[PDB]
Amino acid sequence: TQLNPFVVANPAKCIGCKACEVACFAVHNRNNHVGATVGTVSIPVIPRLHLIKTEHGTMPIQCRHCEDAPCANVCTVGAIKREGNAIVVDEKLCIGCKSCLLACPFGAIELLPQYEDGREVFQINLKLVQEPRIIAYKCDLCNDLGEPACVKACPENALTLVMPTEMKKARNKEAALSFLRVV
Amino acid sequence: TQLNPFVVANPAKCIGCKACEVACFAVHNRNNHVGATVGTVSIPVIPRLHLIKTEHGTMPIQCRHCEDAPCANVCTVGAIKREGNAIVVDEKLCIGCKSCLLACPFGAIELLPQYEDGREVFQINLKLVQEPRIIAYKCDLCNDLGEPACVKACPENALTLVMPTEMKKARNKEAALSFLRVV
Ligand code: SF4
Ligand code: SF4
Ligand code: SF4
Ligand code: SF4
Ligand code: SF4
Ligand code: SF4
Ligand code: SF4
Ligand code: SF4
Repeated sequence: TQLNPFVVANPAKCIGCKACEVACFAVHNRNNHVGATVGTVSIPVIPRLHLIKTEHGTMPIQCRHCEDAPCANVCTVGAIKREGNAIVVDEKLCIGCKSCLLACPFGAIELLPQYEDGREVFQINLKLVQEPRIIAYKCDLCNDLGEPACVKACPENALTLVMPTEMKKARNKEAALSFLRVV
Repeated sequence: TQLNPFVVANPAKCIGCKACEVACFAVHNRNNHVGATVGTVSIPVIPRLHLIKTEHGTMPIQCRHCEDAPCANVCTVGAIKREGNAIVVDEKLCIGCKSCLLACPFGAIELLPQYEDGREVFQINLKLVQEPRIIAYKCDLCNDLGEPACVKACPENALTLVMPTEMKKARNKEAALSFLRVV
């Protein structure tokens, strides 16, 4: 078992241009007839990270991939699993219980209607107009796909994928060098 | 333990040609790519003795290498130490605490930026640009190298390296011969 890497923003180099959300929506919805052209998208837009603005600038936030994740523990059905290096949600066993929305201190999980093959997904017996199935969305760290598209789509290069082992060693070395040069 | 030598000028045979400082600068900075040729000097020039000119002529002044040296005593960090026969500053531990400039009454210590391997030496955390490291420069009587270079470069042969023991004996013998020939 190894530390889960995660993606973190940077308030000094973010402008709220929303160029990281659309790349996420394009890359994580390849099965809904998208061809890197605006106009072929016959579905509503669903990103995985979220951009929010305060008086101290604008920043996006997303799942930090906690090891002892509250969302994994609270989920009774077992949709949330640690399949790969990052914690991922399964869209087959989700039942729509809002417990995840209580579990996450950061609120990186959203509940949105599911869209497959360019058309709205419907359930069997509900209410008379039918109701669409609701699915939890969160960042998968693009394990099935290649490199993350939230990074490399930033004009100012703000979002960074960090391994929490290298920063610790680098900061330790910097602190040791700073203290050794004076004494 | 014996008296330390110190170079002294001679105002009768000094002109103000500044050809004794250049030799010192060229002999101390062998690690900054100097080849006894103007053009290979890629660093600003820093001598150790300073020429001063007033109404009654001109002369150079430098460190007299005091025994109970005020500069060594006031230095809290411990940069200035009597390592050899002469008194020498240490470039590793100096922090630029300017108390030396309040200690020496002659003023043979000057604070100037350091230059190592032909480039300016910067610090770790200061100001947004960096700032150069400042070191105290003073005469070290060429202890690491051979005989003094300010002498053997003076065209008029004004600078002399005096040992304060032989000079006293010479003056005593001169006075004794002058007085004993008359009684
Ligand atoms: S919303 Fe889905 S993943 Fe979250 S607890 Fe309910 S079933 Fe599990
Ligand atoms: S959804 Fe929230 S609680 Fe769950 S792993 Fe991500 S950041 Fe942690
Ligand atoms: S890693 Fe993939 S799913 Fe996660 S925020 Fe980036 S683009 Fe979206
Ligand atoms: S693409 Fe970069 S600069 Fe633009 S909103 Fe996203 S993180 Fe901020
Ligand atoms: S300037 Fe350097 S040599 Fe002078 S007292 Fe301070 S540390 Fe010592
Ligand atoms: S720097 Fe000044 S006080 Fe210190 S030894 Fe030289 S002459 Fe004396
Ligand atoms: S004795 Fe040596 S170090 Fe001192 S001023 Fe002369 S050349 Fe420079
Ligand atoms: S080289 Fe001799 S004459 Fe020329 S400035 Fe120096 S001490 Fe005076």
